[PDB]
Amino acid sequence: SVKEFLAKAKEDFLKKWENPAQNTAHLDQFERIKTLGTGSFGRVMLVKHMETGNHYAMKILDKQKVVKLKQIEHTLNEKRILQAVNFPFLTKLEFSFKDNSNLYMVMEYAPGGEMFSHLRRIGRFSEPHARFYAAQIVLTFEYLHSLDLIYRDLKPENLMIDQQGYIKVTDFGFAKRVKGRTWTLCGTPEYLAPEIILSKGYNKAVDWWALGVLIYEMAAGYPPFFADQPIQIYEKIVSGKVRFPSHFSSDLKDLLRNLLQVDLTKRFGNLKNGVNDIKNHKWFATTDWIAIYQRKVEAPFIPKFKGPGDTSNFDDYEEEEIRVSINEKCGKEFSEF
Amino acid sequence: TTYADFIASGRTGRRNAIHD
Ligand SMILES: Clc1ccc(C2(c3ccc(-c4cn[nH]c4)cc3)CCNCC2)cc1
Repeated sequence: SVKEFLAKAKEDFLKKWENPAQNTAHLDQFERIKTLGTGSFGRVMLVKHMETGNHYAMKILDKQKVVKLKQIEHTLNEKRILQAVNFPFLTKLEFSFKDNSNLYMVMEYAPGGEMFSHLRRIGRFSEPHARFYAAQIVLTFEYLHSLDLIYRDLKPENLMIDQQGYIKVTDFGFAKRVKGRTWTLCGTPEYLAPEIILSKGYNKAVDWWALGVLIYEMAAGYPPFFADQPIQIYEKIVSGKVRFPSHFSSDLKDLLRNLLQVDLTKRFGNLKNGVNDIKNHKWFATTDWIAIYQRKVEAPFIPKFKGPGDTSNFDDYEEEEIRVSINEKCGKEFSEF
Repeated sequence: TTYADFIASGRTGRRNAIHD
């Protein structure tokens, strides 16, 4: 029963939600190895934990930059939520801490790299390939939404492939716990639902829209709405017109028509039967949802690895100092972190 | 082709999040 697992899952989440773990490690417990990517106010590095020899992904945020970009509440959201959740297809926090200048979030390291890198290289996925990944996103969103969490940044850039070829959703900078509607203009242009673009209050339905964009991009090799500038893209999103490649199966087209539905009363995930509309759709008929959660299904692509701490599935970025001021920055703003 | 238009576009790389 999906109902029973989710009931326990919520009991587990609330306890950590109301009493967040805090200051569970320190910088010099970690050997910094390599940068796996960059963000506006920080970055993510491969590091090794000296005590265990375990490798981890460490998100390093510059407190001053966080404040400048008005991402204080959002970053508190990220840490508070990540420390509380636990699901196979999410990178949850193993440790978090802060020092004078930076915030730090340590999560399980995914050696396979981003879906983005592989999708772009190979061009496009087969429908079974794309269905294997979609199922894991369907289940994660089921989990998150039951906890009153909206994710708000689904894209291949945020999906890491693990050693078994399964996905981990990562980067929760825009994730929020909200009952009812919210108004923040956030996310990535290609993946924004029309509600967001038209400055309406919206809810978790925007995640199901973004699932529709992902599945399309995975199966097509490009997104359903693209252009050179964001404003050309929003023009296309609101218009309510998507063209599917001729190789798209009839079942896939029908699924996507129902995910990429501007009409909220008609959009799958947002209806009275919730996620089952998606789960019991014909395109997923072959999917064994339990086997997928248990990781019993054979992944259509297993990443190349040569020992632990291997980074050949990630791009090269310029390595930069982590400087720790002798003076505490932004102590009040990040007191609860 | 749509593929060719995509590949020729300025948005085949890592896409950044928006804000206000
Ligand atoms: Cl600040 C920041 C945010 C996100 C990343 C990315 C990232 C890379 C790796 C991991 C990671 C987590 N666990 N294993 C790898 C998370 C996020 C995801 C978005 N594309 C660039 C890389 C890097 C830096």
